[PDB]
Amino acid sequence: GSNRLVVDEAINDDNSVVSLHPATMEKLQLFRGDTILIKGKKRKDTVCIALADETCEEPKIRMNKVVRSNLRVRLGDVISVHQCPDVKYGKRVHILPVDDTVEGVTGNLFDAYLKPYFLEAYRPVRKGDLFLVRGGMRSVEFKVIETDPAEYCVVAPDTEIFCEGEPVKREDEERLDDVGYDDVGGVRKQMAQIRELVELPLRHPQLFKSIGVKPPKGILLYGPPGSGKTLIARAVANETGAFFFCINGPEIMSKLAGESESNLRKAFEEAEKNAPSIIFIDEIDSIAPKREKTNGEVERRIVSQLLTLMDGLKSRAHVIVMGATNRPNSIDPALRRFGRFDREIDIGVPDEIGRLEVLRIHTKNMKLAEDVDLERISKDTHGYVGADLAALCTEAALQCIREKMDVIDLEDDSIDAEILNSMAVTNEHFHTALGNSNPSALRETVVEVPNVSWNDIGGLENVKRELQETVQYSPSKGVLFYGPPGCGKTLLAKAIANECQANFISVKGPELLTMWFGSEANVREIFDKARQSAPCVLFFDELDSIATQGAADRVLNQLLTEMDGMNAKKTVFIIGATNRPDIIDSALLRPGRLDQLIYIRLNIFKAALRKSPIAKIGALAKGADITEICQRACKYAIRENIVSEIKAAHFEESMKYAR
Amino acid sequence: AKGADITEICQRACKYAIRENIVSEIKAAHFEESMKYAR
Ligand SMILES: Nc1ncnc2c1ncn2[C@@H]1O[C@H](COP(=O)(O)OP(=O)(O)O)[C@@H](O)[C@H]1O
Ligand SMILES: Nc1ncnc2c1ncn2[C@@H]1O[C@H](COP(=O)(O)OP(=O)(O)O)[C@@H](O)[C@H]1O
Ligand SMILES: Nc1ncnc2c1ncn2[C@@H]1O[C@H](COP(=O)(O)OP(=O)(O)O)[C@@H](O)[C@H]1O
Repeated sequence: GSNRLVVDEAINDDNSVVSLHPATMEKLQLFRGDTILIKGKKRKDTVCIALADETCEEPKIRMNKVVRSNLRVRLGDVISVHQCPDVKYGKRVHILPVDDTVEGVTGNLFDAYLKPYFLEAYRPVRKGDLFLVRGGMRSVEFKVIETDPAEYCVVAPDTEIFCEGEPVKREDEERLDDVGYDDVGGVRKQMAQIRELVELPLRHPQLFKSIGVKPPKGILLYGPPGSGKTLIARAVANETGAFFFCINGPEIMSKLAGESESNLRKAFEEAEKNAPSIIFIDEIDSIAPKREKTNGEVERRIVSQLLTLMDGLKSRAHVIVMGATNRPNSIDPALRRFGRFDREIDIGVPDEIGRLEVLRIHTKNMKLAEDVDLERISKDTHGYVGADLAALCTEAALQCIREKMDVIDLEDDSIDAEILNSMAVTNEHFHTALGNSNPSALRETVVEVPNVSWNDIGGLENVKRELQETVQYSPSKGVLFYGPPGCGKTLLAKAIANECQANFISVKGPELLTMWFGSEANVREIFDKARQSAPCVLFFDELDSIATQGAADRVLNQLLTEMDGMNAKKTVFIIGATNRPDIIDSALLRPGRLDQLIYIRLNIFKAALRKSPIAKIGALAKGADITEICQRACKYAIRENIVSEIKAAHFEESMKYAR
Repeated sequence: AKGADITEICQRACKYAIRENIVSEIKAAHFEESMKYAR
């Protein structure tokens, strides 16, 4: 319980660095730079360099995906660490590449791939190990085949590497490029629960033989058709170590009740014959078409053979079924009940923070440039799902191919070489490919996190007591923000969640006037979209559409009933905005619907930005058009092309016509 | 006396929970600060 560490995820995806807690390293006589022997299971062991990282837990150790596969261990297992002082540098180490990775790529694995790996990098060696080198639009696994000083060699600039030879084979070594948790970004929190409910029925299939508890059995994934579904299940079963069969919807419908009734039974029989079963019902929208009263006799039996095959079967037999649909409202209601799909999982469009991680993952095999600032691209990529974030990663890597052809001609079948690596991908390959931009998820209810500073407010002493830490031993839950326009009513609730650390949903009046108003309308889709997100603030601007001048005066009443009931939720709040508080029906003001009213001294301080092309105030006070005078001041950019930034003589020309 | 907002003044009195983290429960000097803006 003191040396027994639990393997965890790696902050840095390095095959040699494993991070640990320093107070635990203070117990086991270790500091940075020293090497440690780590043996996990099946008598296998490797050896790596430690580091003092206080981020990890005390009884937990950080291990990388390739470090995990070398010990024949997987995440959630206990490993033992031993001090390794008896180690010395090595003379010769023979490195052969792996068969399943040298696909057409040729040249010299040492000059292109292996040199940058070990250049000034001091790394330990095993006699029988495998490892991955990400470079040149791909990744070629290598194998250590010999070790000169016993089995614990250490590479250094003083080392002779005879990489000459044949592509060695692999032996029960799962592809180190297979899907993993380090390959799924933008849904870290979404992976928390899915990894808290499949962690036991798959990794610990012991208690579930002798416990009367009914374990989770029916998982229902949903989200965007663009991305975020197949990998959520692929990165789990391929990483947790579970048998993975993914039944595709379109194939089943391609029969005449032949492989429609068989593959449904057979794959349900096949997955159960193995102990860890993960069944991915891809395109369940095509199989289950909600309550389709007008259809053919095959959909009335392909869904009729599915429910009976999961309530009778899939009962403590260590089988976790996983559905996948574009919308959780186009499949039969009898799918989500008890035992079958009682679990549901939201896959939302990645926020600005989540877009950056997935950008990193896919942009790893490439060699980029320092002018490339993927952070700036990670901001202006709303409406972009993991597919489109990978779709431009192709058009960004492929634009570098034609733009740098030139001398290379008469391409051989295996012409790739060191030219493939070091292929610097300029930022223009992004911009020109992003010039033909094409997003997908634009009409969606976006879940994200506000990244705006509270300094740019200049308010009127907003009482801090309009907040709570969910620690009490009833509280008001309805507030509205009215007053003049521009004073801050739109950006007001944005900076509140900056300190509260909660998701937000910006909704407008005519947004609820969606043609898809025919109870679980978008109105209720938006309500329940923020129900899973806990806590979540529902901001509503343009609420002036409450009055008159079909379902004209409807949707309001529709909005009314849904507001109540949320008072028991406690961890959810509703805020609105308006400018003409007269034509609004006073219904919302009623207790429960809303329970507070906030207006909007003198002109307050306001924090600007863009302080680089700036040039050096409160007297002008003698917001409304705060940004309007700012952008026009930047628009007054002197074009004396044939130094100057901002100036005063340009302000006086702006207030001549403003209002 | 010299309902309308019966619970409103009650929860705000509990919301006036002194956070002197670095005993006190309900008090009068916190009521007078509540009726300054009520309606
Ligand atoms: N959340 C994510 N994180 C990282 N990559 C993703 C994510 N979602 C999608 N991708 C990438 O997009 C590609 C296609 O998306 P996919 O998962 O097939 O869509 P879906 O599962 O919704 O049909 C995948 O190959 C994957 O690499
Ligand atoms: N302290 C501030 N208060 C209000 N608005 C500000 C402030 N500082 C900058 N602004 C700018 O003024 C604009 C006012 O919000 P806006 O989007 O115009 O919505 P509305 O006019 O409906 O309130 C913001 O977009 C913001 O860029
Ligand atoms: N004697 C009382 N008479 C009325 N309301 C009371 C009384 N004691 C406490 N209250 C509180 O005042 C609130 C008044 O009811 P409310 O839910 O506001 O509906 P409405 O305002 O439409 O009558 C109740 O929710 C209750 O918590």
